[PDB]
Amino acid sequence: KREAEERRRFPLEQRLKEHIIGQESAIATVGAAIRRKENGWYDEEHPLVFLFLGSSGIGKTELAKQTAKYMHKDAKKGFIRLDMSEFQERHEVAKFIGSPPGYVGHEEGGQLTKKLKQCPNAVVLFDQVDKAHPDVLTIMLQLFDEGRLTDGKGKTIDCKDAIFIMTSNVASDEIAQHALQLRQEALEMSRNRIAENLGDVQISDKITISKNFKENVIRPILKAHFRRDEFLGRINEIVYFLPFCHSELIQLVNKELNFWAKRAKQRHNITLLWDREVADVLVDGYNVHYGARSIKHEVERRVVNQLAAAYEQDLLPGGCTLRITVEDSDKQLPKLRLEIIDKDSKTRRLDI
Amino acid sequence: KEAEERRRFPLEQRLKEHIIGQESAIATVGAAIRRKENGWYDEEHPLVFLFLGSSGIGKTELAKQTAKYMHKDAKKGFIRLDMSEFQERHEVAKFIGSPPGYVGHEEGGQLTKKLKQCPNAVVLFDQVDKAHPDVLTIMLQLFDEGRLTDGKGKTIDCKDAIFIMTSNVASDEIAQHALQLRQEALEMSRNRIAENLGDVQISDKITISKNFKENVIRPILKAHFRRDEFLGRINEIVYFLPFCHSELIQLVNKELNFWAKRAKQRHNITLLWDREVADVLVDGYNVHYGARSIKHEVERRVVNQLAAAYEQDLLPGGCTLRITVEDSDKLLPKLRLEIIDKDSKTRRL
Amino acid sequence: KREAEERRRFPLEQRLKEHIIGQESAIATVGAAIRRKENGWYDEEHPLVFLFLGSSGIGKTELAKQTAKYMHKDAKKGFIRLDMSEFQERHEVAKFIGSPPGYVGHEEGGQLTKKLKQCPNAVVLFDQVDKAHPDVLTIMLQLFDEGRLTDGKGKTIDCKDAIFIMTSNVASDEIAQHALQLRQEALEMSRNRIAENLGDVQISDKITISKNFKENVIRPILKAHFRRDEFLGRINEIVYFLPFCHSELIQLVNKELNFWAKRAKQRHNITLLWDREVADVLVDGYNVHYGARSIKHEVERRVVNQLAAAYEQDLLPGGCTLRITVEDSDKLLLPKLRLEIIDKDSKTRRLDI
Ligand SMILES: Nc1ncnc2c1ncn2[C@@H]1O[C@H](COP(=O)(O)OP(=O)(O)OP(=O)(O)O)[C@@H](O)[C@H]1O
Ligand SMILES: Nc1ncnc2c1ncn2[C@@H]1O[C@H](COP(=O)(O)OP(=O)(O)OP(=O)(O)O)[C@@H](O)[C@H]1O
Ligand SMILES: Nc1ncnc2c1ncn2[C@@H]1O[C@H](COP(=O)(O)OP(=O)(O)OP(=O)(O)O)[C@@H](O)[C@H]1O
Ligand SMILES: [Mg+2]
Ligand SMILES: [Mg+2]
Ligand SMILES: [Mg+2]
Repeated sequence: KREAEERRRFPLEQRLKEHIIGQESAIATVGAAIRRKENGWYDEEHPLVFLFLGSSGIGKTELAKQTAKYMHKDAKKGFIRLDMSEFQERHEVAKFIGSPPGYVGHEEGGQLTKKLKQCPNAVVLFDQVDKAHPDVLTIMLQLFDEGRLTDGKGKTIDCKDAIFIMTSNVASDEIAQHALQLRQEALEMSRNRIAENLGDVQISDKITISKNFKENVIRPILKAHFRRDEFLGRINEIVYFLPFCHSELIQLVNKELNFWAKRAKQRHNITLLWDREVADVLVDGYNVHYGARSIKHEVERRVVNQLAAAYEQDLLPGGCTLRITVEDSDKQLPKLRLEIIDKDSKTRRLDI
Repeated sequence: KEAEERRRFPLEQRLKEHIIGQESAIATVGAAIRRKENGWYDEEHPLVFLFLGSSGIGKTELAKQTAKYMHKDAKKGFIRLDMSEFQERHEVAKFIGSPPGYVGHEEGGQLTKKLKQCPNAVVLFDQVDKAHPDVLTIMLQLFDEGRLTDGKGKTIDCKDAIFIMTSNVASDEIAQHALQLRQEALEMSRNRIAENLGDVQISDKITISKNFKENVIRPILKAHFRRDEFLGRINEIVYFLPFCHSELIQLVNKELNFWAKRAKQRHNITLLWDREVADVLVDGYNVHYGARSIKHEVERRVVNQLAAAYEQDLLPGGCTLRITVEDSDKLLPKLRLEIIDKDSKTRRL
Repeated sequence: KREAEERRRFPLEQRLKEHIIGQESAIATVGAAIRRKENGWYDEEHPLVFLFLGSSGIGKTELAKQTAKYMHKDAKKGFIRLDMSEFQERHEVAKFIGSPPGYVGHEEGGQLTKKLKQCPNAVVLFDQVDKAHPDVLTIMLQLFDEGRLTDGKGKTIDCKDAIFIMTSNVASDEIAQHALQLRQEALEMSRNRIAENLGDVQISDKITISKNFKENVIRPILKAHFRRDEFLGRINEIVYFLPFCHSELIQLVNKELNFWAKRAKQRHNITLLWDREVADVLVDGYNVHYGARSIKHEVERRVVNQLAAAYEQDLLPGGCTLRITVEDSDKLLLPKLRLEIIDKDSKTRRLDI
């Protein structure tokens, strides 16, 4: 009975927003799909299958990780990551099932069926399914249609309540092109709205995928790649993803510096402060093609190197406060510098 | 709810902001794209254009600006293939890849991959004159139904694509008949002015007659492309008229505006020019080579000595320049640059 | 019994004459061969092979598409349309039968053989067979002989019940010239019978191609192009297509204007109406060499562009009706047609574009 109050007081959409920012249309559709599971309007005879498409770096595995953290407490037993990049050969179906009878290796058992029987409510993610050979997809079509497995010993494993996600990268640049095209049309009409001063109607930058772009472009490509129409017809949910916008990327820079300041405060009580020009230069030091990995390890390289060289020669006492500021030589146009806030509010420089 | 943009700033304005003197061609392609975007065009067959004109008249840039209008500065929506590579019969393999059992089979076809990644992409076949006629034979399916089949047997879809082919066939004939029609129009306007009923002159564009389109140009089109099938699949055969003097002035003004914009962005130097410099730059116009004949002649009378000025440090930042005609060469021909200083003093460079 | 009843109440000729207009000898000969196939009056060990010869933009590809749509309601599976422009070189035979064992596409198999393996009663349309290399055409020797084909994995396939239709424009100019000459001769004889007061005989314009023109002109150019006097032997019929006359082109103009009226009504509730001068101005600028395709483009720029523009400035509300009217100032009789709104009180209002 308490699960209803925990659901209403703590909706998952806010928490999935607060872990991963951006992809608000994707967050909304996975929130609607998960909400249409537990309130009694669902299919028990079909396992819930999520098919996560999108580009790189922007976040699919972490989003599904937070989904499994939401539905299951433990991230070990209820959270299984099968790497379909490993399975690229015909006999790897044995790793799905087991050895044939009359042959050795049958005594070890089947790994996936043991994972699904030991943890029936677990969340299983398939990473890099594009390189999987077609026959392991066929042994997955057995689960994808029926949800029941038989191993070489003959034992029966039911997998309905388990939650299945496949993360793929087919037509990532294509969905990126449709997102960028609809965003370009939105920008070109929004500049007309600014010119006509039409501020009465609220403007949302939660731009979603168009309805007729996905059937014109993406569906014949997926029919050519997956080779089965029944695979594309049997899917419970397909979630498409979009490249990050401009202000959301500034929020991402703020988010990365936010956990870096949180880690400094938790380890040695250090409070960081940042400027908008630092965020501008970091967005300049970002790569669109592989997403937020660029901004994550760029913030890891830029600011953490300077505080690490400060800690190596003990220029960072605990309990003080730091500011990061673009250097005045590079503020014309990039080198950034650290400044210590004194009790007299004097900006101490560094000589490392 | 983008149709309001189509009400406020159509294709004709965007093309006339980049392409001048081709108002008939702009009107034709704008009407066809307007018919396509309003849901008023059959989606069974793709829209096919064939631009015929003299060189340097703006056919390739009209195709490029058309692609910019559709896909908004996106690299994928503009599939450009130069057909000048496709001079032999086996070059068709470059479209579709090799058959099974052959080298390059797993790579697949190039145009097929580019049209699979974007089916509504604008495909520009540059220089369809320059390809072999048997290479154009593969265009029959792709223009009739947008149905191209791969090396591996997969079939792509091009039902909503826009194909634009540039050519130089009958360029001498088109240019000669256009200048002859402008000449007789000028003569008949002057003759009607002799009784003071000739201020109408003509329309802005020369209406190329259907009799001239069928009895003259079409035999050369049939003779070079060797096939009435390929000409039948072409939805709009769009003719480009050569420039007359009024838009030659505007064209020289556009080039000089670009070279004034090359400064002031990184040197803070302005460039100002009179009308007689525009007259003596229109004077060096070659009919055979088109606007490109102007485009690399303008610097020959404007920028090169200006380049020498940048080698002689005669242009600091903040100068005010003026290109005028030489007094001794007023034959009409060299030009000379001057700097006007803040106390209204002219210094000849 | 039920299929015989269905063929009795409406033959193939009525359905395809609805879908394709003109070409009466072509549809008659094709429907006769199909009727021989359907009623069990044919040698089952030989597949039925057609070569569609005629001008461009006449309807050969459309007629064979309509025939394959008549055979199966599912035209995705039982209609194998292979385009011969991909097959301009000899090694493109590897697209048909697949690669030999030991090469990159061997496990994929032959592309034609797998589609014929899915269904062996399919209509295979070899589009533009003039364009393929003749050594590629040498594989249709064993396709047309006993209806068998060997895959790259050694598994032969049977195609005894399949129907193979090729289309080409070999001798397009000769067929069009001879058909125009025969039309001129028939019109001369008709006006002579009018001048001789002979009009009691119903002489329809079903012009037939003589055997002497087939054997004198079409056969040497066919043997010069296909370069083998054994490929043409296995072709069961040479179906002949003719350029349109005036009334057929008028019916084509009315057909496409009916199509645009149907689209306007079913998408935006717009009723269209036109006069006979509309058909005259949509037939006058006709090119024979582009056939029906030329007529289509004449409907496209003269009328449909004005419809799209008049939609763009928002002059076409739901339920309104338009009349297409020839221009008075071009009564030049490229002209122009005007769109006139008819209101509730049957008044004519010209619309500005
Ligand atoms: N939008 C984001 N917000 C916050 N952190 C992010 C974001 N994107 C990536 N990260 C961080 O970077 C890591 C990258 O993992 P993530 O699952 O987000 O990437 P991905 O795009 O799914 O990866 P891959 O392309 O390899 O499938 C995350 O674990 C997280 O720490
Ligand atoms: N309408 C125009 N008027 C004047 N100059 C133009 C116009 N369009 C383009 N130009 C300029 O002239 C150059 C030549 O144009 P473009 O490359 O389109 O050639 P073209 O007319 O298609 O001829 P060709 O087919 O022989 O290449 C362009 O690079 C541009 O700088
Ligand atoms: N006789 C006709 N009756 C009705 N529609 C026709 C006719 N001929 C052509 N069409 C229309 O024009 C299109 C072109 O026809 P189709 O491709 O069959 O012509 P074709 O003469 O066989 O072609 P090709 O140029 O390859 O020889 C058809 O799909 C149809 O829409
Ligand atoms: Mg990931
Ligand atoms: Mg060019
Ligand atoms: Mg055809």
